[PDB]
Amino acid sequence: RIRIRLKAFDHRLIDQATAEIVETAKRTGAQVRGPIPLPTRKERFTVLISPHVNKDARDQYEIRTHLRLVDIVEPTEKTVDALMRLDLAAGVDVQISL
Amino acid sequence: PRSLKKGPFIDLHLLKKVEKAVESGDKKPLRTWSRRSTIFPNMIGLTIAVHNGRQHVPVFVTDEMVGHKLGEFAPTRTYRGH
Amino acid sequence: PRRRVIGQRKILPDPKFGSELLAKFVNILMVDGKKSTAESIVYSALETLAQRSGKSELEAFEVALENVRPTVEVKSRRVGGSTYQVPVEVRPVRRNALAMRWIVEAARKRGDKSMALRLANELSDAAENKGTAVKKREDVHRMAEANKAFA
Amino acid sequence: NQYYGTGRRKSSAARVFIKPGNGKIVINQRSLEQYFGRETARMVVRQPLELVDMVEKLDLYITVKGGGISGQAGAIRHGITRALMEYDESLRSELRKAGFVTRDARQVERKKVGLRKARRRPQFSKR
Amino acid sequence: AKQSMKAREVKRVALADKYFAKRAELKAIISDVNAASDEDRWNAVLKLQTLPRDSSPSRQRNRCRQTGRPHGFLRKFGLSRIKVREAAMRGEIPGLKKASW
Amino acid sequence: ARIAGINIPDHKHAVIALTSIYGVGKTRSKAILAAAGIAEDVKISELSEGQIDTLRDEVAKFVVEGDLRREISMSIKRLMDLGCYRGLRHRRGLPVRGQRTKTNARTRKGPRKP
Amino acid sequence: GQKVHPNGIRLGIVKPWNSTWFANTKEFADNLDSDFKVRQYLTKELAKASVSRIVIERPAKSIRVTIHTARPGIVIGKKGEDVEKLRKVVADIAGVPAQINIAEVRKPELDAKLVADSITSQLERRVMFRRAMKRAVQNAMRLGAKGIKVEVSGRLGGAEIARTEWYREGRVPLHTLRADIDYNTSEAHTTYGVIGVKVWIFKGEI
RNA sequence: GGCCGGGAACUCAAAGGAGACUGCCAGUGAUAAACUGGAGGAAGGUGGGGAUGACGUCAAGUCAUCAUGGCCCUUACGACCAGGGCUACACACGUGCUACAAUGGCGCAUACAAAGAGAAGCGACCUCGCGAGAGCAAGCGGACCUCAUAAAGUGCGUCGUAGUCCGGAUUGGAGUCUGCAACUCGACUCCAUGAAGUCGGAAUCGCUAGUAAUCGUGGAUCAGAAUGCCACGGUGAAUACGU
RNA sequence: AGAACCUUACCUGGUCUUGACAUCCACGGAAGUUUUCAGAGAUGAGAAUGUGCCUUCGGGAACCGUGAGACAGGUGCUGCAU
Ligand SMILES: [Mg+2]
Ligand SMILES: [Mg+2]
Ligand SMILES: [Mg+2]
Ligand SMILES: [Mg+2]
Ligand SMILES: [Mg+2]
Ligand SMILES: [Mg+2]
Ligand SMILES: [Mg+2]
Ligand SMILES: [Mg+2]
Ligand SMILES: [Mg+2]
Ligand SMILES: [Mg+2]
Ligand SMILES: [Mg+2]
Ligand SMILES: [Mg+2]
Ligand SMILES: [Mg+2]
Ligand SMILES: [Mg+2]
Ligand SMILES: [Mg+2]
Ligand SMILES: [Mg+2]
Ligand SMILES: [Mg+2]
Ligand SMILES: [Mg+2]
Ligand SMILES: [Mg+2]
Ligand SMILES: [Mg+2]
Repeated sequence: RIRIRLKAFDHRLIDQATAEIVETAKRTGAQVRGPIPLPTRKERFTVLISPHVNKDARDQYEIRTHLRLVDIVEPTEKTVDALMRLDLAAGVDVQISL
Repeated sequence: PRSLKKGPFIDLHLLKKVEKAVESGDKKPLRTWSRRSTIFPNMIGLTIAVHNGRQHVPVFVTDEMVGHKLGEFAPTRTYRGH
Repeated sequence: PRRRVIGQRKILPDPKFGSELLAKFVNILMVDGKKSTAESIVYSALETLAQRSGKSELEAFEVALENVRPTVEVKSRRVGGSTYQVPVEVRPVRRNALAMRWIVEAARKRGDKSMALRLANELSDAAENKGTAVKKREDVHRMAEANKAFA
Repeated sequence: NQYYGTGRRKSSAARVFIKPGNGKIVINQRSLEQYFGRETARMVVRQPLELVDMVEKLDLYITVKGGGISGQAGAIRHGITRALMEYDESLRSELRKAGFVTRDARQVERKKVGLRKARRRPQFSKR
Repeated sequence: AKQSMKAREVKRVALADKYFAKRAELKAIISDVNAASDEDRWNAVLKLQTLPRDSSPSRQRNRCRQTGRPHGFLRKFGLSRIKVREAAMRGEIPGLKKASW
Repeated sequence: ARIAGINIPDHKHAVIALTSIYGVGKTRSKAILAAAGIAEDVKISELSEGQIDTLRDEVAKFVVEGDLRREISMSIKRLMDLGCYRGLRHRRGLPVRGQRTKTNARTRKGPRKP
Repeated sequence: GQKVHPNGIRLGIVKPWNSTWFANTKEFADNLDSDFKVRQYLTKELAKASVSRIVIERPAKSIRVTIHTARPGIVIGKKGEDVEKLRKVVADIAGVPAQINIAEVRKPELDAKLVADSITSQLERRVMFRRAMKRAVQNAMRLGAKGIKVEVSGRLGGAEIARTEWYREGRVPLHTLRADIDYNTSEAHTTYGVIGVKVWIFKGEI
């Protein structure tokens, strides 16, 4: 029912937040389907590292957006309040739909 | 080129200038910098001086210079050979 | 190279005849990685050749290979001072390689109608010792034995 | 009962189920012929059964995806081998000796900065 | 990088988002199949060119937010490649590390 | 085989032979054939004079060799006499459509002079 | 001019990031420029408070700043007046509610930013660069560090030809990724120009 | 129609683990290091690729990213604007792209990818237009929707070796879109045109495998504007005697 | 990692000068919105509103415009001072 999509830049942080959410549930009520991995976005950038010329000297950086989906079904409505009012891990974006 | 659904292009300063000219005499060269403005049929007989970058080239407009822009008759680069 | 003993490529046998030699021929004739085109050409050419020869595709192919295949080749080299032509024997794998390469080059020359027909004509001319791949082998064998003094 | 083998080759992945049957070969709801127009790809797909027992003995239901024609043919051969090893495991040595069990893990090299296509260098000039 | 040119960029951004939604509706008129095709759609072509040129967003340049550099810009970060590399090495950019594959 | 004042070749398919008309390309050629009802894959020799003169009065709907040549000549002469930028480019024998002139423009320029 | 940034190369492995927040591409550059303004302001303010790090976090429309400093008493002041001044003048430029926390650096002699800052301050006060470098090296090695490298570059001692001088002591394995290498730079603006100091401090692996 | 119920097997996703260590066998070796084969193993000995660039060198490059000592200008070397220029063209060089064709061109039909991007953004479907596109307009901040038909390939015809049904420069005309604005000086489309070019002198470059070669795809920059750059997959070689 | 304008640093011409961009003073004052004319535009002239948690009526933050000077500004030079 309720879809919680978590995205972070660090997989350890997103896994800690996901465990946090799925054990915030299972205490207020059952019926959480479990976290789905979801493909990680790897956004790459390729910049020149010299201030002048040297075209072929480049640094290649990337940001890895990690993405989890919890998919908590049939809320207890003791769980919706527990899942909101939380902005934990300070670096994990949370989108709670339905 | 400029799409048909948008009409031709002319700057309003040049438009008003050529209106005033075609209403009140064909004497002075209309000094314009708008090389990007299409030459309209109500500009025939005028002697519009179009900026070429450093001078104003005099262009006596004919009815054959209609589907064109003013800049096509004020060449900007100077080349006499090598 | 300078350091390594080169391990050799595993080549699959020909899917139509199970002949790794024919697969190597398809590879010699392939351009731009167009292996389907190469094997189509060689299959049409071997059909035409087996028709013109009566014998098997592989048998006529081997006959042409024998007739264009070299035994000795010159090498611009030296023991010291000046680099002259030294005739060296050709090992069998290089014999097959040079035969197939000279046949493919001769067939790419002498434009007839298409590559299949040109390859068939070259293979027939080779089986009867009159193509330009045969002349390649002949002038190779004459460069050698003109440089027979060196060894 | 139903012997499975995955198989992967060059961006391609197969899923090969085999059963005791009478020669069925279906790839993505198509026969071997109407799926692989390439004689070489069909030869590859049939190699691991030509090696042991293909006359009719097995029915192959294969779902392959990713990669191109030869990639899918190689992934299919790998999956067939992996399934045959789950059915008369004693064929493992006979397969290994012909190959067919090695994953064949040679992938496309990534393009590298300053290079054209990961080894092609751009036309050096002295002066 | 020429405080004057950084000020030009500030002015252009302010002018563009000021005259927005007016330039937008004039362009909507000009792009409309309707509007008489001779009077409204023609006077809109003149109103648009009487609006200040710097109000057209096609005149902004996307300089680096720190150095005002017009080239080598990256929209994800808002900085030129040089400052992006500096911040990324200092760890200022979250999650951005050296990529290898 | 003598359409539009010229001598389009037989032993060629009709689409290919019609393109020999100055002013008829592939598209106009197949349009002419579709209006005349003639298969594109037939040779001009394999036609009957009714088919050929229907081809003639179908090509007649298009500006062709002499008409088109003089039309283009008047376009270029108009530009040159007007003295616009394109006219000056046509005069001096330089690219007209804003192409590179520093290194290339051999087609519009001729072979290298020195 | 050929070495990778140590912190940058170890950002994934052993060193942490200095900004800890997730943004989409929409507000990413905005958060980045806001962090730049915040760090610029805090550095210029606490230039005399021996600040080593400014960690930034954006938890749900707030801005949590964490000032790793060697003078926590000086950054806090009395009554918390200084931290509340900073919280106000940080929230103003961040556009969100601010929260300034302070982390005391127990060994300022083992902090590459504080060591480089001390060296550059000495160079501005015209202390001799060899003295400054050797002092920092010995201080770190005696306070306990498996290695330290100090490097100064520029018109050292006002010389007309710039040169690089560096002192190593112990181990500074730069190619080892698991190595905990605190690296940081600073620049002294002397009457002769800029002199660049960069300090590596090794503190063991894993 | 994975379309639905359903299953959690498989692919896949992405977290955590195992796995490769000369670990084992034999021989050689100074009884050493190591080397040579072999087994098993998905992989074999730094498995493949990347990142990682010692002390220094070239007073190499960058004062025009930035910062900065000094010097210099400060009713101007600062600042604003319009138009022009950076696109000039007797020439020379570098790097590319497309060709010279039949292992191909064209037409019809039909397979198989990967990796990405997307909110004044990507924009299905439907309608209109030969087309570029337009109108209307869902969906999508996304393993969901869109970009987005991969192409080479394969099958079937045709062309039949011609400067050609090769080549697609150039030029004329007619347009579309972006943008205040397409003349200088955009990209693209359609019609017409059909240039040089027949495989390139002395020379010279890259590459040891999924590499070269060839085929398409995406992205950054970006209103628009790549044959460049960065990335992705498809097909897929030849050869290494040796010094 | 993308010059039509912009970019842009160059040229011609039209302009400004404590200035396009900061801080500091005093003077008059809300910020904004619409609009007319002339001009290539820069810009120069002209027309109704508008009276904010600080009004202790003193004054005030914001945003202006105007004067004078510290200054600001420089993609000006030196990469052989860094
Ligand atoms: Mg995505
Ligand atoms: Mg290059
Ligand atoms: Mg490739
Ligand atoms: Mg722009
Ligand atoms: Mg700037
Ligand atoms: Mg024609
Ligand atoms: Mg120098
Ligand atoms: Mg220089
Ligand atoms: Mg000036
Ligand atoms: Mg200008
Ligand atoms: Mg210009
Ligand atoms: Mg240039
Ligand atoms: Mg053609
Ligand atoms: Mg021709
Ligand atoms: Mg010729
Ligand atoms: Mg090598
Ligand atoms: Mg070989
Ligand atoms: Mg001036
Ligand atoms: Mg130097
Ligand atoms: Mg330097």
